[PDB]
Amino acid sequence: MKFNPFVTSDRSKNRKRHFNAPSHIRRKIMSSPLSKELRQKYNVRSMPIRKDDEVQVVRGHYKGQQIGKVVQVYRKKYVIYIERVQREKANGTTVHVGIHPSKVVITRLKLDKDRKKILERKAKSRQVGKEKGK
Amino acid sequence: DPVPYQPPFLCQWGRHQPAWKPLM
Amino acid sequence: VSELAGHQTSAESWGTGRAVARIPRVRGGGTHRSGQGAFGNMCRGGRMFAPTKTWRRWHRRVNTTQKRYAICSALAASALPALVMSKGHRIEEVPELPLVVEDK
Amino acid sequence: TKGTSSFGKRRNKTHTLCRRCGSKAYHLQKSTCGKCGYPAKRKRKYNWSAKAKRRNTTGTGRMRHLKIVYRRFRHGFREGTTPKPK
Amino acid sequence: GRKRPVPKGATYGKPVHHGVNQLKFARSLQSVAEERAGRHCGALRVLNSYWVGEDSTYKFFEVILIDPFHKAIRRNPDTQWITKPVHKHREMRGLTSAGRKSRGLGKGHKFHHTIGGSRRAAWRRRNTLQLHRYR
Amino acid sequence: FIVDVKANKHQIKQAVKKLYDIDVAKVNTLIRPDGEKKAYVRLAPDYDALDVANKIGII
Amino acid sequence: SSHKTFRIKRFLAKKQKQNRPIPQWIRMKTGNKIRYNSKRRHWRRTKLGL
Amino acid sequence: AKIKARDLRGKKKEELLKQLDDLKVELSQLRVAKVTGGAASKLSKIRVVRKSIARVLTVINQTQKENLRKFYKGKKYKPLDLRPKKTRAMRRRLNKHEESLKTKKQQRKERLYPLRKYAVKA
RNA sequence: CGCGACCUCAGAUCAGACGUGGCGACCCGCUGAAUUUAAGCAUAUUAGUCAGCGGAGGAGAAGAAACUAACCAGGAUUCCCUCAGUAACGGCGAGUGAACAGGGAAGAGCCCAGCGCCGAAUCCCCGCCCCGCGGCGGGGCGCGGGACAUGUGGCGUACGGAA
RNA sequence: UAAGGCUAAAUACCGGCACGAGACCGAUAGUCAACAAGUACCGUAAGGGAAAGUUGAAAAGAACUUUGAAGAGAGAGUUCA
RNA sequence: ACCCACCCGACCCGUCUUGAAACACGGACCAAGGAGUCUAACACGUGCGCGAGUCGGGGGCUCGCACGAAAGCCGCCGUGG
RNA sequence: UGGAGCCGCCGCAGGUGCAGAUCUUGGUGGUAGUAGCAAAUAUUCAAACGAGAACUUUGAAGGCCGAAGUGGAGAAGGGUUCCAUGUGAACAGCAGUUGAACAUGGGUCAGUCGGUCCUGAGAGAUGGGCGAGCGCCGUUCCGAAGGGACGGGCGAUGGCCUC
RNA sequence: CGACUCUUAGCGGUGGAUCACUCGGCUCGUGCGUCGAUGAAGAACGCAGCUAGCUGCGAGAAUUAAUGUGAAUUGCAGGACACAUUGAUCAUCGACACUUCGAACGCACUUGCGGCCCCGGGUUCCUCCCGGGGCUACGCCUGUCUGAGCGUCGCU
Ligand SMILES: [Mg+2]
Ligand SMILES: [Mg+2]
Ligand SMILES: [Mg+2]
Ligand SMILES: [Mg+2]
Ligand SMILES: [Mg+2]
Ligand SMILES: [Mg+2]
Ligand SMILES: [Mg+2]
Ligand SMILES: [Mg+2]
Ligand SMILES: [Mg+2]
Ligand SMILES: [Mg+2]
Ligand SMILES: [Mg+2]
Ligand SMILES: [Mg+2]
Ligand SMILES: [Mg+2]
Ligand SMILES: [Mg+2]
Ligand SMILES: [Mg+2]
Ligand SMILES: [Mg+2]
Ligand SMILES: [Mg+2]
Ligand SMILES: [Mg+2]
Ligand SMILES: [Mg+2]
Ligand SMILES: [Mg+2]
Ligand SMILES: [Mg+2]
Ligand SMILES: [Mg+2]
Ligand SMILES: [Mg+2]
Ligand SMILES: [Mg+2]
Ligand SMILES: [Mg+2]
Ligand SMILES: [Mg+2]
Ligand SMILES: [Mg+2]
Ligand SMILES: [Mg+2]
Ligand SMILES: [Mg+2]
Ligand SMILES: [Mg+2]
Ligand SMILES: [Mg+2]
Ligand SMILES: [Mg+2]
Ligand SMILES: [Mg+2]
Ligand SMILES: [Mg+2]
Ligand SMILES: [Mg+2]
Ligand SMILES: [Mg+2]
Ligand SMILES: [Mg+2]
Ligand SMILES: [Mg+2]
Ligand SMILES: [Mg+2]
Ligand SMILES: [Zn+2]
Repeated sequence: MKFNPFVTSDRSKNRKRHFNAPSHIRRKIMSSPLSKELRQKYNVRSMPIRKDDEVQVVRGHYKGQQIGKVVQVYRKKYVIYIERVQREKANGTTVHVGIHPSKVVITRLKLDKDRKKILERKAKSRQVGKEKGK
Repeated sequence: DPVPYQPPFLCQWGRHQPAWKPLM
Repeated sequence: VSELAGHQTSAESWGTGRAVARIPRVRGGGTHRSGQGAFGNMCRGGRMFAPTKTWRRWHRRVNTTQKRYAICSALAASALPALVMSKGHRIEEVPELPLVVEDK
Repeated sequence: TKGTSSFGKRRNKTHTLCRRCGSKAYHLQKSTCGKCGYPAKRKRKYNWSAKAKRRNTTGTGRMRHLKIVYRRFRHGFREGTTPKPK
Repeated sequence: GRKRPVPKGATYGKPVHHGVNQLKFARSLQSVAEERAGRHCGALRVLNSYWVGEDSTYKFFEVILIDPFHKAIRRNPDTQWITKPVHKHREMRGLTSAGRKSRGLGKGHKFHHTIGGSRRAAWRRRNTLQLHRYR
Repeated sequence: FIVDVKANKHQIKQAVKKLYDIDVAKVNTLIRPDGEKKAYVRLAPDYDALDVANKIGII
Repeated sequence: SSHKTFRIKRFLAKKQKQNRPIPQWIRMKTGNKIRYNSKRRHWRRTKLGL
Repeated sequence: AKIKARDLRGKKKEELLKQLDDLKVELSQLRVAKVTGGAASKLSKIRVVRKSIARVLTVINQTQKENLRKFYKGKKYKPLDLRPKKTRAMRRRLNKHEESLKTKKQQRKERLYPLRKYAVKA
C-alpha cells in the first residue's frame, strides 16, 4: 500500500497527471529498460530514451532482434520512431510506425557528459541502497 | 439561425370574439 | 446532492389556456432551453424527488456489552474448524487450529 | 397598430456600450449603466441574483495581478533575491 | 426619532408596521455622530466621543480621532493597538463606547442576549440544530 | 504604408524622413476597418517614388 | 451608418477579423476536436444590438 | 548568430543602442520580406529578431534599474518603483522595531517576574 | 498707523503619509417585510427571517464583573453536552422559549484619566559621522525648528497606592 | 464598582490556493457547463441561457483503374475486423 | 412457439362516480427520466444486551490515520437523560 | 452481432420496477406527395458560356414605374453587406452558369464636408443641508467662489549682459 | 401469379436507446488563509511564419532574464545550436516589463480641449509650430510658507 497522504493513488487524477503531464515529466515517464550487458556494466535499471539511442523491439507485431536507431522521440503521443520500424502507406511512401518506450530495450547508449553524470548518480544511489540493505 | 420561439398566445377566444359563444 | 441543483433556473409556469400542461417552463429566450420545463423530478434537468442530505443518520452506535459479546463470539468461532472451513479457509495441513506460535 | 407598425419605427438607441463593464447598458439619457452603475463609485451587485454575481466574480477574467499574488504567496513574498548562478 | 423611509402612507401588509412617525432608531445619536465623523474620515480612527451641547433641533458631540500613520502614535506601545488593521471602523462596527451601549451587551441576568458574540451569535447558537454523528 | 493607430501625420512624416532619409510633401491618413492606419506619403518631386520603392524592396 | 466613432469602428473591425473561417492546417493536429467554427456570424442573423 | 545575455551584461550603453537599432532595421526588413513573400527562411527569422530585441531591451532595463537602486541605496526616501511591493497590508504593517517596543512598566514586569522553569513530583 | 504675540479660519502642483474600490463562505453595526400557520383573520407566527446599506479580519465579536447565587457559597470570555422543549411568553390558541448550577475543550492577564511626587525629566521633523540599509532602525554631534503647562513621560488603577 | 480602553486559545467558514477520500452520479444522470460554457443565442435593459464524449492498437483515414461535370458509385487496397 | 382457416365468446385502457364502451375526461407511436424519500418528536408491536438499574453523550488516552476520519479503553463508568 | 468486463449465494444499503399525469427530453408515422408556391397588366425570338438555359449575359420586339416614380442622393439603423476572381457542398420555400451564399484578395485619403466650440429644454458636480447608509436635495441657494492684466518700483539669469 | 392491405422472419435505411468506458461533477475532511493609488476586481483592444475560437501574454506583447532539468517543438516549412556547450524544450520564477478604460486621478468621456517646467527638431531663448519626458482627483494627518479677522492684549 501507500502510506503518504500526499501521494495521489486516484484513478481519474492519476490519468489526468499522466495525460496532462508537461514535457520534463513526460521525459521521465518515457523511460526504457537497458540490456543485460548495460545493466551489468553500469548497474542502471532504466533510462529515459534520447534522439539517437539503439533499440531492439521487444513486443508487438514488429518484434525482432534488429538493433534500430531511434529516428526521433515524440513525447506528445508518448511514442518513439525507430529507423527500420516503418510501414508502407497506400501511396508507396514509408511512415515510421511508433512504438511505446515500455516495449523498448536499449542496447547502446549515446553518451554525453549529462548522461554520464546521470548514470553515475544512479549508480551511486544504487550503491547507497545496497549498503543500506546490506 | 436562432431557435424559433414558441407560437405566441393568440387572445382569440373570449368575451371579445363573437365567432363562437356558449350559452350565457 | 447540492441544494442549488435544479433551482438555479427561474422558471415561472405557463398557466391555463395553452397546449402545455402546467409545468414550470423557462421564461423567454431564443434558446433550445426556452419554455422547456424544470422544477420537477419528471423533467429533463431540474432536481429530483428527495434530495439526499448530509444530515442523514449515517452512523450507528451499538451497546458496549453487545460489541464485547459479538467480539467474544467471534473469538470463540475463531476456534472450531467446522466453522472455519465453512467460512472457506483451506485448513488441510494446519497442525492445530488454535495456532499459537512463539514470541519470536 | 401596436405590433408590426410599432416595431417599424424603432430607430434611435437608448443603451450603448459601457466603459467599465463593456456591456450594452450605458443609458444615453440617465447617463447610468444599470449593470454596474458607472457614475456611482461602487459596483452594482445584488444578492437576489447569484447568477449575475457568478457571471462576474473574481474567478472570471484574466486575474493578471491576483494570480501572481497567489504565486508570490506560495513562494513566500521574498523581494530582491536572486538564485545562486552557475 | 426616526421616520420610516416609505411613501405617503404605504406600509403594505399587516397593521403592526403601519406606524411610521413614533418609531425610534435603535442606535444612539452619539454613535450616529461617531459614524458620520468616521464616514467623513475613514483614514482616521475613532477612539470615543462626548457631549458639548444641545439645542431643540440639534445635538453637539466631540469625537476623538487618531492617526494610524503618525509616528507619535505608531511608536507608542500603549496606543499601537489602534494601528492594527483589526480596529478599522469601530464607529461602523459598533466598537466604541457610544455604539457599544446600543448593542445591549453586558454581564448578568438582565441581558441574556449577546451571551455568545452578539445578538446574531446568540440567535445562531439558539436556532442551529446540532445533529450529531451518532445522535 | 501601414501605421499604428496612435500616430500623427507629423509623426509619420518625421518617421519616414528619419528612416529612409527622404523628404515628404505631405502625409495623408485613413483608418481601415481592420484597426490599422493607412498612410499615403506624398513625396517631394525632386526624389522619385519608384526608385525609393526599389530601395525599400517593394515592386 | 457612415458617422461612426472610434470605439464603434474598432469594435466592428474586431468583429470583421473574428468572422473568418478555420484554416485547413488545424485539422491535422493531434488533440483536435474542432470541426467547424460554430461562431460564423452573418450580417442578417445576428445584428449586434449595440 | 545568437544574441545571448551573458555577452550583453558587460557592454556599453551606446553599443547596446546601436545593436538595438540594427535589430530594428533587420526587423523592418523582415516585415517587408513577409509582405513581399520572400521565403520561409525569411519568415522564420522574425521571431528570432523579436526575441533578440526583447533580450537587448531586458538587459538595458536591468542595468539601468540596478544603477538607479545603487544610486538611491542609502537615502531615506527612494522612488516608488524601488520601494518593495509585497502586498497592501504587509506594506502597511509595523516597522519590526515598533512591534518589539515595550513600555517601561511591561519591561519592569518581565524583568522582576520572569517565567520560571519548573517541574513537580519529586 | 503700524509693529509684535496668542486665538479662530483659509490658500497651496508646499515636504512627507493615509483612505476611496473589489471579494464577501464565516463575522460585526443597522434596516427589514410578505408568502405560510392559526384549517378564516387582525395580536401572534413565519421573523430580527429574505431582500437592502456600510465595515474589516484570518477569523470577527465577546472578555477580565456596576456577575451568578442565597449555598459549608462559586468566580473573565468563548464553544460542546446537560439543565430543557423546562421556568416563562402566547386571541394562554396556533405556537414561541432562555438562564443558573454541573461535566468537559481552552485558560492570561492587564493598561488609562482622576488622586498625587519628580526642574517637560516627554514626543515629532530636518543638517553631519558610524552599522546593514529589499517590512528606514540604534548611538552621538546642532542657543537647529516644532508640539506640549488648555499637561508629555516615570511610579501608580481598586487585587489598594504613594512618601 | 457602571457611565474609559487592550488582549491570544478553545470557535465559525457553500469565497480563494494547495490537497486527500467516497456503500455518490455516470452524458436526458452528476454543477448551467466532462466538449472552443456563463459559449453560441434571445430581450432596449435588468436578465434568461442551451445542445454537443466515444474511428482504430497504430491513420495504417481507402494509392491506383473505370462511369458521371461533380456529389455519388464498381473494382483494388489497409486493418483481426 | 410463426402464419392462416372454422365455432363460440368478446365494446378502449386509467380516473371522478350510485352508475363508463360512452355523445364524460387524458391518450398518434416509440426510447430514456419520472412521483410516499430524509431528520426530529412520539405511540404501539418485534429482535438483542444488561437489569433497579441502563446508556456513555460530550471529552480524554492509544497509531504514525492504506484499510480510519474505523476500532479499543476510561478512580471522567456516571456530570447528565 | 459484439469486443471487455461480469455473475450465483449469505448479509447491508438505496436516487430500485411505468401505460397514462392537456407528464419532461429526443426521434418518427397517418394526414400527405395533400393545403399551398394566385396582391401591384407581360412577356417573346436568335446567339454566347456550359455536361446542363424559362429565369445568366448580349441583340431585337412588345410592356410597366410615369419626374408626390419601380429614378438619382442623404439621416437613424446595418457593418463589409461595396468591388474583382473562382465554386455551385448548404441557403435564395422551382431551378440557376446567377446572388446581398461560400473561398481568396482589394477598397473608405480633408485647414475648407461634418464632429470637435457654444448654448437651449434639461442634466450634473464644490460649498451648504439631509440621511443609519449606498447616497440624496439644490444650481446661487446657510460661500474667503479672481491665480488675470495695464502703469511703476526692487531683485535675477539667458542671448554680441547696450536692449 | 395480379395491384393494394395485415402479420411474421432475413437483410438494408431513419434514429440514437441499452451496455461498457470517463483528463467531469457532487459531498465530506485537512493545511494555508494572500487583493488594491508602488494602481484591485472587471472590461476593451492588440500579440503566432501560416491563427478563427479556447488558453496564454502585453508595443520586450504564444512571452524577456535567472535557476532547476537535460535533446527537443510539431499540423507543415524554416533556421539556429556542435546536446564535450549558461544548452533546444518544459517547470520554478526571486530580476525586468506590463497598451487603454476602470476606486481611475488635469475637465468631461467625443479619445476632444488644456495649463507648469525640461530636452530634441524650428532656432542658436526670440516668440510660433512638432515630438518626447515629469506633474495637475477628492477628503484628511504632522510640519513649512503666505495670509484674514470693528476675536484678546503691550509701544505710540
Ligand atoms: Mg441536475
Ligand atoms: Mg401580525
Ligand atoms: Mg474589544
Ligand atoms: Mg443605555
Ligand atoms: Mg433584419
Ligand atoms: Mg471598503
Ligand atoms: Mg392561514
Ligand atoms: Mg387553509
Ligand atoms: Mg441578507
Ligand atoms: Mg478582537
Ligand atoms: Mg468593563
Ligand atoms: Mg457564566
Ligand atoms: Mg422569537
Ligand atoms: Mg499625569
Ligand atoms: Mg503609565
Ligand atoms: Mg449526452
Ligand atoms: Mg449514453
Ligand atoms: Mg449535462
Ligand atoms: Mg446522446
Ligand atoms: Mg456513439
Ligand atoms: Mg468486429
Ligand atoms: Mg370529487
Ligand atoms: Mg365508489
Ligand atoms: Mg354523475
Ligand atoms: Mg371505463
Ligand atoms: Mg351517450
Ligand atoms: Mg374533469
Ligand atoms: Mg385528446
Ligand atoms: Mg423507464
Ligand atoms: Mg398513533
Ligand atoms: Mg420495544
Ligand atoms: Mg428530561
Ligand atoms: Mg444511489
Ligand atoms: Mg414511456
Ligand atoms: Mg396540388
Ligand atoms: Mg405572393
Ligand atoms: Mg444608387
Ligand atoms: Mg455585388
Ligand atoms: Mg431553391
Ligand atoms: Zn457598465
